[PDB]
Amino acid sequence: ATQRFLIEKFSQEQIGENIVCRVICTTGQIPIRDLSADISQVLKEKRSIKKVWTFGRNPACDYHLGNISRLSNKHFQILLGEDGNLLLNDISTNGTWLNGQKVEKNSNQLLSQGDEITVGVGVESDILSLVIFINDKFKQCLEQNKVDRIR
Amino acid sequence: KKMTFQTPTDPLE
Repeated sequence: ATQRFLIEKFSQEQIGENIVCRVICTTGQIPIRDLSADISQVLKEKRSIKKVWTFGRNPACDYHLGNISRLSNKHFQILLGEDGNLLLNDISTNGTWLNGQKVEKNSNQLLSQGDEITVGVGVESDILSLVIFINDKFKQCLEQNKVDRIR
Repeated sequence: KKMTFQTPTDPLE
């Protein structure tokens, strides 16, 4: 009797097993991508950063943008580590914006829930906005599993 | 040579 089994499929695949965060463009320019990092690697690393994403118009960049001259090859970068939270690192030639407020380039910032990054500032019609989606599931694993001292 | 720029960086520092 697989009566219960049928219910298991109801919940479907649980998101947040490795997928750190997801970037979604609100202005409709760049295709939504999924950023992820392995938990084992994060827990194993007790120094420096674990995994960082590079975004821009470059096909190398962990994030492929549309084609904005105002933006650089790797306009912005996202780093995950420290303790468990997320960090946002701007790396554009023109600058990276957060909700209209320009942040310090190549600087680490505490990520925000459903936050948004604006880029290509200079001309009213040459600005592009992006949205960062973070899953609480990922945070649950980190909290449920503390580094060192196993219970 | 003569071509168009790639990344128009706003004059600033």
